Amino acid sequence: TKYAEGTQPFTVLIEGNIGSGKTTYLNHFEKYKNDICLLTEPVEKWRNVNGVNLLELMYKDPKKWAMPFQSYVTLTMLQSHTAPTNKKLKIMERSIFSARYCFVENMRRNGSLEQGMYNTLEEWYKFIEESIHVQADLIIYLRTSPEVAYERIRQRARSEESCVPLKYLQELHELHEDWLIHQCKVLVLDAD
Amino acid sequence: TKYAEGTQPFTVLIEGNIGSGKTTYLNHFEKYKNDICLLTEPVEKWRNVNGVNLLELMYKDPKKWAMPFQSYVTLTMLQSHTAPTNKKLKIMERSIFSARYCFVENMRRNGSLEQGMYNTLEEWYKFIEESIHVQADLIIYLRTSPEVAYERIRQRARSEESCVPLKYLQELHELHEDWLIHQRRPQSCKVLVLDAD
Repeated sequence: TKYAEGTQPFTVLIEGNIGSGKTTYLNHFEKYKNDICLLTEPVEKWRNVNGVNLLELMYKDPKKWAMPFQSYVTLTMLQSHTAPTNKKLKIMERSIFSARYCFVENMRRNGSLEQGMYNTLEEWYKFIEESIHVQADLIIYLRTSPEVAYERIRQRARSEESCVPLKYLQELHELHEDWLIHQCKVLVLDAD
Repeated sequence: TKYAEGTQPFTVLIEGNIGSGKTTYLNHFEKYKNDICLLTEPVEKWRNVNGVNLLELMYKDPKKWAMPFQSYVTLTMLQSHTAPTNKKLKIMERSIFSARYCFVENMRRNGSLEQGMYNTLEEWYKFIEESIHVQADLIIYLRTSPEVAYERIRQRARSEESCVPLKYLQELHELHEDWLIHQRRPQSCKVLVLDAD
């Protein structure tokens, strides 16, 4: 009855903080393209929504753009979670779950999302749950300490997500921990 | 393959401008409750989103709340469009289509929705189209002139849409007309026009 239900192979979700080495980790699977459906985070979609860079606007003016940005993230995630494939294995960077439990909940906490906007997103999440199939068979948590994550971010000659405070990575770290450690199967890796 | 696909009976959508007499029209069908699934516009949901009145915030500060508001409307409409029922006939006040083609498009035009937010809603609409079955068998257009509607609005008790200016009702009228008469928009399903004078 749910959309995409029974159309998806064994699926693995790569979860981790900003700067936990997810892009790096996923580069290793690229030789296996032909047997593995391999979906990196759709940052490029977020940067170019018919010309508008949602990601930037979100980092620039969070109180105006958090709602639209997260709405869109959620869409692009669903678009991945549901994309048809012939391959026997599917691997995604992040998921609708990280969006809901980490990033959105964090924007609510530090006050960038007003309660009214948050609730709108949350009613959607509830409705998505009932109407779309999001296949999820195993999560690989690339665990790290906020401090180690900060390093990388700044090492990387880089761009958007680039300009985040440590307190923010701390807050995100804790949310990932609440979701992944303190309570499908979770495989924790030390990415230090 | 789409959600709710083949779970829905013959569906009628009541479209019309603000103040076109939809609420009045739909009161006539209330004696038939037992045979007819009857879904009025979920304004009460929009007024109480865990305490927050999106509808008000939207009319007070459109540039901040248009995006969240419409996103929510779209959700509630889908909730109606897909709600299970045993009845042989389903009747909705407005639809996801009026939301997309009239109200959202109008908020883009008068600049309350930024291009960026508009685009987000639009990408959703496209994805909704592909994944969630929206049953629609006949639309009943309660057609009126902006002036008659503006007047009907003025006679009623106050809150919310009351201070919608006539120019706004004009803009909305034309968008409904484009959609349901001039048929400038991608819709299938017969249209039955009624003179709501």
